[PDB]
Amino acid sequence: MGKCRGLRTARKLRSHRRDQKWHDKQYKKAHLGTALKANPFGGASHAKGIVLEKVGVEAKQPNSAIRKCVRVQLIKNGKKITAFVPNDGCLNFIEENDEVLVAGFGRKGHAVGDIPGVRFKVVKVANVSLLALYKGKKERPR
Amino acid sequence: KVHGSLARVGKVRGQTLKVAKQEKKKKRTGRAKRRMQYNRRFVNVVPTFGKKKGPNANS
Amino acid sequence: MARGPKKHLKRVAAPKHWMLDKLTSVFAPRPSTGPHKLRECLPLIIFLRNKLKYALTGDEVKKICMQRFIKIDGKVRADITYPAGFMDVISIDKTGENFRLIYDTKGRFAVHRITPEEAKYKLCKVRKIFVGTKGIPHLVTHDARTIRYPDPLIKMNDTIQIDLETGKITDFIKFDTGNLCMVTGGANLGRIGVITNRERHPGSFDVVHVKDANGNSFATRLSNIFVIGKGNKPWISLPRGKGIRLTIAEERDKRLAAKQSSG
Amino acid sequence: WVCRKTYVTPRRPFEKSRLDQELKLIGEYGLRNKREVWRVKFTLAKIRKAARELLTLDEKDPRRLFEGNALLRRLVRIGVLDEGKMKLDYILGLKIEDFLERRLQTQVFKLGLAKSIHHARVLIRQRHIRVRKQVVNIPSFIVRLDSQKHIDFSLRSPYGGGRPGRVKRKNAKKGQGGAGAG
Amino acid sequence: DTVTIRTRKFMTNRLLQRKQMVIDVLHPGKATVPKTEIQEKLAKMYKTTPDVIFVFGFRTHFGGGKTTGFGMIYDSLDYAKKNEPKHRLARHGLYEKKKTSRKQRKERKNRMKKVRGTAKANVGAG
RNA sequence: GACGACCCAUUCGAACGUCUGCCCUAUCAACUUUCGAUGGUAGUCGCCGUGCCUACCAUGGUGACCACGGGUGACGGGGAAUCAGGGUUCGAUUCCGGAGAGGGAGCCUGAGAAACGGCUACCACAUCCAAGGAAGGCAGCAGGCGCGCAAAUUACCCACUCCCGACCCGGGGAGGUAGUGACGAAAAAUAACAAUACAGGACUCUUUCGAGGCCCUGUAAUUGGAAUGAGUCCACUUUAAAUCCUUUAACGAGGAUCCAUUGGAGGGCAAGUCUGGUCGCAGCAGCCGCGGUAAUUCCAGCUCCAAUAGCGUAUAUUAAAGUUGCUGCAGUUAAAAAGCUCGUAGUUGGAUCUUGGAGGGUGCGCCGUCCCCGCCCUGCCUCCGAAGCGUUUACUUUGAAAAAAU
Repeated sequence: MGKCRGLRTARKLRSHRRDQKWHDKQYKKAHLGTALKANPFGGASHAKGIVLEKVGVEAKQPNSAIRKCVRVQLIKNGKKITAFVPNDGCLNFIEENDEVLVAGFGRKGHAVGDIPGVRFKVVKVANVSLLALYKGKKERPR
Repeated sequence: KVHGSLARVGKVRGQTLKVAKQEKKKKRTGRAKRRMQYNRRFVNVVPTFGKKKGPNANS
Repeated sequence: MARGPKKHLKRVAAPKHWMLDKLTSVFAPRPSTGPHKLRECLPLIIFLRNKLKYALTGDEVKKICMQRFIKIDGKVRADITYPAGFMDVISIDKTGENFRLIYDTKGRFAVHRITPEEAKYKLCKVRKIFVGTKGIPHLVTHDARTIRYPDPLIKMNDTIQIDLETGKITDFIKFDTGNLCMVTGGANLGRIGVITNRERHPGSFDVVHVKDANGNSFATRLSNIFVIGKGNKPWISLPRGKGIRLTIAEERDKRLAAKQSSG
Repeated sequence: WVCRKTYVTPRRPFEKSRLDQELKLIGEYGLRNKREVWRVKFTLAKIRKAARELLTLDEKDPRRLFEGNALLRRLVRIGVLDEGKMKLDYILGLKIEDFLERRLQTQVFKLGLAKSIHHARVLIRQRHIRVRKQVVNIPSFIVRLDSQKHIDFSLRSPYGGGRPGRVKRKNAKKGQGGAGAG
Repeated sequence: DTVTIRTRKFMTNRLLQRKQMVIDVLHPGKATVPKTEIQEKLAKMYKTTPDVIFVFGFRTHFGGGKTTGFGMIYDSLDYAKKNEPKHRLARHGLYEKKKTSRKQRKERKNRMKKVRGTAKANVGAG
């Protein structure tokens, strides 16, 4: 029970807990403010940038495909980031020097699937929603 | 390690022969539709002890 | 803040016992400076238009007051937010009504009509008793009235029948075991009762064990006890209820029994 | 400006057994949606929790006495609850139908004046039903006990009297303009 | 269809020269009623006459055939004209008065501020 | 019938003073004073207490019970969210207390200000000019730029609620009022009832065939009568005046509508042992995994499911998570008992000092059943009250004192 049991010993128990909390990764991340300091997105949920170039990335085994992302300079902190472009032929819709709204995978910062070193996805261009673009609700305005 | 191509981007979407919309019916407003569900599911819906059956079956 | 006296009251930060609603506006009246402390008072406006229903607007309350319609303790008061309080009289003449501001057993200034006499006099609790300037002595009552030359028996916490036209104490009651009492603050605010005991603390804080006409016992701080006469013999009107205090069950038992049948 | 939610969804989402149960409730009870049921599963859980707390308290305990009796009396006014119940030991052993049974909709069926939990809801939502001086359009209502008798069609909706119907009245003048004259 | 005007919760209020009460208007089955019809109709129950029975509030209830409001009837037409909200007297053919609408006037005053005392000067400028 | 003054108290306060409770950090362990650090003593100062300041004179005060130093997606609290219980996290933001009005510093007035819708300098910014001059501060209300993931009218009114002034009367971007407004929360429309017509099942009758039959659901066939606001609109209400709501004459439901959506249907996971197309391609896929020619995962339809005027997606954080474990973890081998012992702080500490009978609550039909109480089979002394008065506590118990909103 690895832990005193004296009526007094609040301070030891209280503090021993403070000492071990660190190992928790979610906890440490939060106390070290990692999201502000390391992360490309601010510690925000979405982030907008300009498209530098279009990449065809080489999906990891045992899968085999060309992935199709763009490389993006985030306006907020000039950070360089590669982001996936989802659905069929949607690259089509984003051009070099584009602008785009990027969002996390939903993986907690950890890349997704077979898609290697890509941690973000495009959501908007034409300020304009790949979904609405892919469907043809709305266009590549211009 | 990337080199490669995209020539083929969007090959199936563009090769998938479009289909009409056809049409037909409206399905029903809120609670009424719930009612049709409950009668089709449960009243309907008598069931047999056929060892079961299905919702989106063909033959 | 921080350079001077507040002039507004955010409603909601007003005292509950006025029972102003939550919606309506942002600000409550906020008592003028006067004879009663701001928490412990009842701005006329609340009386005229919040309890008595004579007024609707605040614009109306004012229109009433400027007539001179209303006197507090005998001497027309013309301020919307005048701070009236416990033992105050309030007399609307061309309407013939005399009311004494004295508590509910809820702890709410009660609407309590009194006779056309009585309206003459009020009972004040002595707060301090003083040798003023030139060697004269004075007493100071709760309601902030200073009377010189009082009679030498009168001591802090005693109460005192003031005339009212004239000022003038026209007797007194000592604070002694067995006197009738009115509770003017705290959990027990509104309960009336005899005494029993004063527990005394040096440094600070004297408690008064009170027993009611039902052998219900309770304590409050001496600060909260007001003497109003001799057991079974109040020196003023008491409101309906004789400051009794009944359990929420007893309260329910009375509410359903007195009506939907019982006349 | 204070507000609160009135319903709660179930921890979990796909438990055939629960889904069927809810569907039978919608059907019997001319309900509209799962929320319609969820709202009641929620209403009930709070009542039961209110009950359970009380039942752990000492009997005679001013707090237990004063609030227990009140919860009961409230639960009885609406007919939801009955006397032997009408103590806390019985609310603990209670259920959703008991509430669901008191809504309008099912009553307008329950005395002929609808012949369907169906008909009932469209009747209610269409203004042909007063609870004695008052139209009530809330198929969602909750009919109090000594209020059971005052439910009836309204003073003017046609049944309830009053001309015919913006569509019946159309039909009267439908046999009027042509077949009468030119 | 007959109506019926019913005056609930009465107060004789001398210190504002008027009897103040709720107005409960049944209209069984249509809706409604005019403010003018209401004051006419009340005028004849309190032995007072129209021009002393102001009437206000009002919201027909739910579903039809009733409307609850509020009324006042004044003991001196003088007493009304003085205890009176002004907007109330304006509403019926006895009170009306000047508008603006307000920022033109504030602008005038702020123009006047620039000018030393005199200000009447600023009046001729507005 | 139209305010001053002196001094005292009062009221609203103010300014300081008590304790007790605060985040992370030791890759911060000694700190604080010759430009007072801690104390004496006296004065000057202040509304006043006080090293506030200054002289002289001491050499103090603080720390492993975390000081000092540093950091900070720290204004503090009432509160909020997450519900076994324990807990876990947030709190700028409708109230309270504190702080600031471009950055810094100073000051006038006045009872109250170290004020910026006062002033003054510098410092940073910007503006007018006939170039010498001159005038300015939206973290007020609107609005605009920049910023970004992200946030509304350059609208009406002092009538409500209150405030201020010489004031009933004036003035209030306080505040109300409308406009924008799927933060989010409540109510819950887009169609109900027969009939034929049929499709059907428990019931009965019959040896069977067969027939009847109640409960009805669909599903068409159209019927058939039976309906209501969503829109629209005399009138009226609302209110300062309007709007909308809540009110209604005249209109407004046969479907091709007055036309409901958004995700899913291989497993977890609710729902295609589909049809066309492709053939590890495009794509799908949080995870496991699908697709390399009969693809129930794709791409489309068809069909079906789920939540439904809402639903998907991303993200902080919480629940789940007994994966931070007080309650309530694991450590022989899975991630983890220091090579061993001494040892201060800290924690932790043996036994032993006083021993039925009835009163009151709620069930069951005058009887009793089952708690609770002083008892049977313990403050001394001073000399009833008062007072002396406590051996210290922690603890626990009973009171008061305990902001409203929540």
